[PDB]
Amino acid sequence: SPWFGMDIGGTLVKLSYFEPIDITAEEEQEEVESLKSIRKYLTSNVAYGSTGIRDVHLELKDLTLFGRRGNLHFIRFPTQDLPTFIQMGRDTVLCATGGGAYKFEKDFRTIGNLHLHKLDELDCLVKGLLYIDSVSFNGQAECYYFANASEPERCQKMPFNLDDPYPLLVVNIGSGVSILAVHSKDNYKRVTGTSLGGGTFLGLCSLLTGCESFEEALEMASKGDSTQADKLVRDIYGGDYERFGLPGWAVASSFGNMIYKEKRESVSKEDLARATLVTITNNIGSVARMCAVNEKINRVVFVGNFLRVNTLSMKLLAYALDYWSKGQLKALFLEHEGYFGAVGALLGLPNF
Amino acid sequence: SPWFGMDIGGTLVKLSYFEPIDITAEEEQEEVESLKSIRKYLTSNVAYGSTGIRDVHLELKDLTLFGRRGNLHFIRFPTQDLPTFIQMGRDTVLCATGGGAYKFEKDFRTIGNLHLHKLDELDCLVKGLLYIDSVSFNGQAECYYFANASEPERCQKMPFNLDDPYPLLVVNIGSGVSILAVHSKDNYKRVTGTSLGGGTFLGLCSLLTGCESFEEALEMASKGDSTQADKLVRDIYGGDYERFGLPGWAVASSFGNMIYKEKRESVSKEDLARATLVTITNNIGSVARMCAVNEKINRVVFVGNFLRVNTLSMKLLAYALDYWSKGQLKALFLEHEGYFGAVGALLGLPNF
Ligand SMILES: Nc1ncnc2c1ncn2[C@@H]1O[C@H](COP(=O)(O)OP(=O)(O)NP(=O)(O)O)[C@@H](O)[C@H]1O
Ligand SMILES: Nc1ncnc2c1ncn2[C@@H]1O[C@H](COP(=O)(O)OP(=O)(O)NP(=O)(O)O)[C@@H](O)[C@H]1O
Ligand SMILES: Nc1ncnc2c1ncn2[C@@H]1O[C@H](COP(=O)(O)OP(=O)(O)NP(=O)(O)O)[C@@H](O)[C@H]1O
Ligand SMILES: Nc1ncnc2c1ncn2[C@@H]1O[C@H](COP(=O)(O)OP(=O)(O)NP(=O)(O)O)[C@@H](O)[C@H]1O
Ligand SMILES: O=C(CO)Nc1ccc(CC(=O)N2CCN(c3ccc(Cl)nn3)CC2)cc1
Ligand SMILES: O=C(CO)Nc1ccc(CC(=O)N2CCN(c3ccc(Cl)nn3)CC2)cc1
Ligand SMILES: [Mg+2]
Ligand SMILES: [Mg+2]
Ligand SMILES: [Mg+2]
Ligand SMILES: [Mg+2]
Repeated sequence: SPWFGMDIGGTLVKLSYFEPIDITAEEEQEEVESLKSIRKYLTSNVAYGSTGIRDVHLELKDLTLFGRRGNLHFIRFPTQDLPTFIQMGRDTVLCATGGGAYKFEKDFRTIGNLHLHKLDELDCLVKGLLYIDSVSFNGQAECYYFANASEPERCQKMPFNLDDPYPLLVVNIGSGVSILAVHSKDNYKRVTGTSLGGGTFLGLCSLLTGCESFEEALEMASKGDSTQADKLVRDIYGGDYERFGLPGWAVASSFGNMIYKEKRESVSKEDLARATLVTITNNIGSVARMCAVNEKINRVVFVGNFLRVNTLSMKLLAYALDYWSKGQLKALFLEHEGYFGAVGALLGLPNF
Repeated sequence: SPWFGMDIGGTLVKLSYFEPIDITAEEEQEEVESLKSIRKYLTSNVAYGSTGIRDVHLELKDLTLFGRRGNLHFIRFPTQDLPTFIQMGRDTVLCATGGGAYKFEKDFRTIGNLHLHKLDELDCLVKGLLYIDSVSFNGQAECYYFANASEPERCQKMPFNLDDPYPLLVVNIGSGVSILAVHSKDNYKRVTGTSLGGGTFLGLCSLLTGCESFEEALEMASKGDSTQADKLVRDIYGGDYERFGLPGWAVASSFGNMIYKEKRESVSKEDLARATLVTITNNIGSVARMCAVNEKINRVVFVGNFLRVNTLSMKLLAYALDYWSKGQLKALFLEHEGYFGAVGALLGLPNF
């Protein structure tokens, strides 16, 4: 009876929950206590246990969905804590996607009579992205870009219209990265992927700096100087490599100055965090750029929770895509970037 | 008077030296002592100081070059030790390439009357590669591939003919990576590059494991299990991701299992070395694959010293390029992979 969409990823579980707000007096009297209890629990708390979080700022208010009016809520928790979620569930038609819909299928079925319907991770991403952009973010644009990304004194977030979204390159930066070429609502292909994704940032940062959370990793990176770890073009040439138009500030070898023992002994944890962020972000941007050129698509939208509270990586992607494509490609971002699969899963409910 | 070609890279200096073997009795009597001394020093030693090495197995014997017969020698030492080389030189027309031809221009000119001619790093690579393949490796093929790279019990190095080499994708894995599309002897373009190169392997390995040399890093990696650090598709799905044909053994997130503290505490240095090698190698293979598809080139040749004494990375590239391209791309390798720029520089001598 509760309407939920769940994307169980390699690192995070994302949950979309539709709260009806048009409940009649008869419906309110004839609702079972468990349904009332779950609605009150979800809507009266913003932290769930020790690791679940409701992203209240993303709530879609007064959405019409399946012929009812309600609020669409966005909730996340680590996949490592899915056993706690399932145990709480054992104290419903669940549309679930991501790899964990398969990996934990038998675990979900320990919840009596619960009906699990597995839906494809990338199908749900595409459907949820198109849907959220179509309904708007409470009347504001769901999509944005960074204007004048080449100039810091001018670089500013600006809304971007996706009313005719096709074709579109979707770069899903999760634990790993999948890249999709979307030609229509039902015509898309996974062009390629890269294993240098959000989990590489977090795993390498944890090994190199001892950080204990994604947010701590980003805080460290904001204070660091990646050029203390990276070997730049100017470190090899003494300047630009002019014949091929490579600026002296371009990174020639990520972590390449760490082959020298005395440099390893002077580099800070913050420098290493920033070099990890820069390395992973530039590699994703470069793969995206190559895929867009081969697919002949000039709109590249980045999603996934690697970019959550991560304006550094977003601006780097905006600048780098514009710079290296000589202005032919535009980096786009979405306000509900990590939740599209969960929404797409919820949208599959009528098919069951 | 001595004939040398020098490629001063971000990490290694490569030197090609042509030893004449057709010296007449008159020439031998009328040669200055310094020229005799340098020839004897170079040809009677295989280690030079504490860090220079002559790769004797690569010697081209009885080569005809500029109308003389001689032996072509291949010598390498760290760029960090170039001050020792220049000081020894102060105790000649030098064609020099790589970034260090520019960075250390003024240093070379401290050698009295020495004439430095700077040549382009990638021009020299192309010219040297085409030349060495044209003269053969003492009658054997300069180019090879790994036959049946998908099967370990069959996978074996085999010679490969490059007599009509065009078009060709050249992947130069140095400190960083440059990728060239070669359409003719004088028509090529730098398609792109990646900063995740040999210096990323060596720098990250040194930070993660404390290894003190490239060879130690490879020895560690040969003993490790990268899947202890990497998060695989099967770690996310419990198996294959069948809808997109992604095998369960494919890496979904490099270092992605290192987000868990207990896994960081159990992983070995050897596992981390191997994960670094696998991560860097697969990323280079993937970028090469995307560039070959966009350039419509099916022969991809890998050069640079990242692959020196590194059969692990070569076989991984051979397997991965064949697997992910569904057999449409072939990984090629060259016996003199790190020295092509130095040879191309030496070949510029007649122009001065
Ligand atoms: N093609 C079918 N026609 C009728 N009944 C079926 C069919 N396939 C399976 N069943 C039965 O109905 C049950 C539920 O089927 P189904 O609707 O496919 O849900 P599910 O497999 O649990 N989740 P999902 O496959 O991801 O949508 C199965 O456990 C079978 O006992
Ligand atoms: N609170 C957090 N905890 C962990 N990782 C976070 C957190 N916030 C942001 N991240 C980043 O978000 C990434 C996960 O993004 P996400 O899109 O949720 O992937 P996923 O769906 O769990 N993995 P996948 O199976 O590859 O699609 C992590 O790799 C981190 O870089
Ligand atoms: N176009 C020119 N015509 C005549 N003489 C020149 C010219 N350019 C420079 N010179 C002089 O000749 C010297 C050597 O010139 P050149 O042959 O270009 O060698 P280089 O600059 O030292 N090395 P490179 O430029 O990399 O080949 C310079 O230091 C000038 O004094
Ligand atoms: N003895 C060694 N010392 C250091 N690195 C080595 C050694 N042997 C192999 N390597 C590897 O070879 C890579 C350097 O390859 P090389 O083709 O010589 O680059 P480079 O020309 O010095 N750099 P670049 O300026 O980017 O072209 C290093 O990053 C290591 O991965
Ligand atoms: O994170 C999730 C959640 O489902 N999935 C997921 C994310 C990323 C991947 C990696 C991937 O797709 N690639 C990396 C390896 N690539 C190579 C390697 C060598 C060569 Cl030569 N060519 N290509 C093929 C493409 C896989 C799965
Ligand atoms: O090692 C030597 C010796 O000369 N040179 C050398 C080797 C490698 C490089 C790196 C490089 O070329 N690239 C990396 C950054 N790329 C991006 C980044 C973001 C985006 Cl969005 N697009 N592309 C452009 C291509 C540079 C120089
Ligand atoms: Mg995901
Ligand atoms: Mg079924
Ligand atoms: Mg080089
Ligand atoms: Mg000059």
